[PDB]
Amino acid sequence: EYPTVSEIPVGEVRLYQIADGVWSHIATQSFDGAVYPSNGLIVRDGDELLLIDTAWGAKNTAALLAEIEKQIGLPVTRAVSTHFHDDRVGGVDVLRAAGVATYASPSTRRLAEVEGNEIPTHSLEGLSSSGDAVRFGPVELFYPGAAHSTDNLVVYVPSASVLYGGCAIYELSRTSAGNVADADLAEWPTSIERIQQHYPEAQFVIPGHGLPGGLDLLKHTTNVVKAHTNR
Ligand SMILES: CCCCCc1sc(N)nc1C(=O)O
Ligand SMILES: [Zn+2]
Ligand SMILES: [Zn+2]
Repeated sequence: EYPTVSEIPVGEVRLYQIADGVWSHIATQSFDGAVYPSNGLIVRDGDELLLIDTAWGAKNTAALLAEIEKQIGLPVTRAVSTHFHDDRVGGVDVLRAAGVATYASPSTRRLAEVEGNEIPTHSLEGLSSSGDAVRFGPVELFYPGAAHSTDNLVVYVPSASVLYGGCAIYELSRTSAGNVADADLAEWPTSIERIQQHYPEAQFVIPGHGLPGGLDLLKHTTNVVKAHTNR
């Protein structure tokens, strides 16, 4: 069963196998007086691993590398952060120190530098416009336009029909927004629709926080974003 927030002490990381060569990583951390779970992705890349997003901070990300080495045993050689917040780049220095080459779009790297957060080393090109898609080893990166943030990317694993929505996609059980301080509540339902248009074949959808589901998470997220807007 997928691990839930109360089952992961802060400082520990779980790995969950979604498909052959595709895992999520689950960590926990505090934000604004409560502890929350957070998801990332791991994708087999030949004899190497591609990491999508940190485990939300340095200590969690060090434990992420430790669990990978113990359960999977292949090196993490590249990481992509899907937007500029600490649940996505917090830990990038640990990854750098351990030998991982880190990547994000130029906007993300600048919005993170601006904001005092850690900065991925390398700029992803070809994603500066809503609708853009680029290949990056075993995955596709896709910019849907602004949503949870203006820079947020989603990630698709063709091999497996896995869509990783990051923090632009909410889990089913979530009925209220926040954090929306950096969101575009205007563009957000549209960006969700662009995602629906590009990956209608998606069998597995991973939100940035919470339990995986199907493409129904896209419709559900739109409702929540709009319900917050009309209130
Ligand atoms: C649906 C979010 C639940 C809690 C709020 C938080 S905490 C964190 N690191 N990210 C978020 C986010 O909204 O993406
Ligand atoms: Zn965020
Ligand atoms: Zn988040």
